[PDB]
Amino acid sequence: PSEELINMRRYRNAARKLIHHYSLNSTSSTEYKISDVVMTMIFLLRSEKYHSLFKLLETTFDDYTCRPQMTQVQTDTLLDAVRSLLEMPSTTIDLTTVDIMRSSFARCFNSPIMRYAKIVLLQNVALQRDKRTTLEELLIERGEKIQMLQPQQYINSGTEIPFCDDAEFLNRLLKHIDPYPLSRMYYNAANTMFYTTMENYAVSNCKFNIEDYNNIFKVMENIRKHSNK
Amino acid sequence: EKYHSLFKLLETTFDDYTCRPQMTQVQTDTLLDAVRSLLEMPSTTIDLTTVD
Repeated sequence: PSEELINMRRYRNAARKLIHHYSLNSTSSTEYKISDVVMTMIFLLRSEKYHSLFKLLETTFDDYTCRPQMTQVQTDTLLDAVRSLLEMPSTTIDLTTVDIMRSSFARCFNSPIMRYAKIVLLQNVALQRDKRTTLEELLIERGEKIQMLQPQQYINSGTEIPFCDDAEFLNRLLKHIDPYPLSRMYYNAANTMFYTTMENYAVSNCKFNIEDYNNIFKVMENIRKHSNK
Repeated sequence: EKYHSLFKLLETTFDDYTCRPQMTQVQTDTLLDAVRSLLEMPSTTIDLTTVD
């Protein structure tokens, strides 16, 4: 009968939803209530566990994007409890994801802004450097060591091609495949690749992710032009 | 010796933009006191933000 008498299940599901969004960047959703952010925080604070994370998360409120200090052992227990409470299958959820989320929260309250916000703050400050370099230097630096590195395998590389011909089998496959609205289902996959395109770096990250990535899709219209001579 | 906790706290940030830890009531108060005690110019309101 205390105020804690709550849909803890609802609050859990919504906390997990929020984390799943902002951290894993999982998939399209409509995660557009400031309201239940509070429900999430209180769901945290109904334990000194997870409040342990909140100890760090509080530092958002001073809003300066200072690079967080590590106390190594406790940060390790932090990572532990993080993945645990997230109940994820230990998908290598690491310090980089952690600080990404930290910066997410260090971007949220930043808004005193209640009007609808079209603001995809793709950027992150905390890239362990004073300021962003170009990519060209890395095009030097990785290429060099790559040329230093030596092949991990041989290919026999003679004439080989595989094929199969069990037409009935293949049709059985087709039928099993039939239901899926792949049309829908794969756009999110493409978005996955997109996310990965910038997740690739927390390291002087590319600014011009935008318009050449868009040009890739313009290549479809280029294909239509090639069809139309 | 008097000022050493303060002193080392100032020293901390030889590396850029590290998060200086939070301090207890007592710590902050002795800090402000010692600040005034070295810079005994109470003509102005010695203040936290001065530290930042």
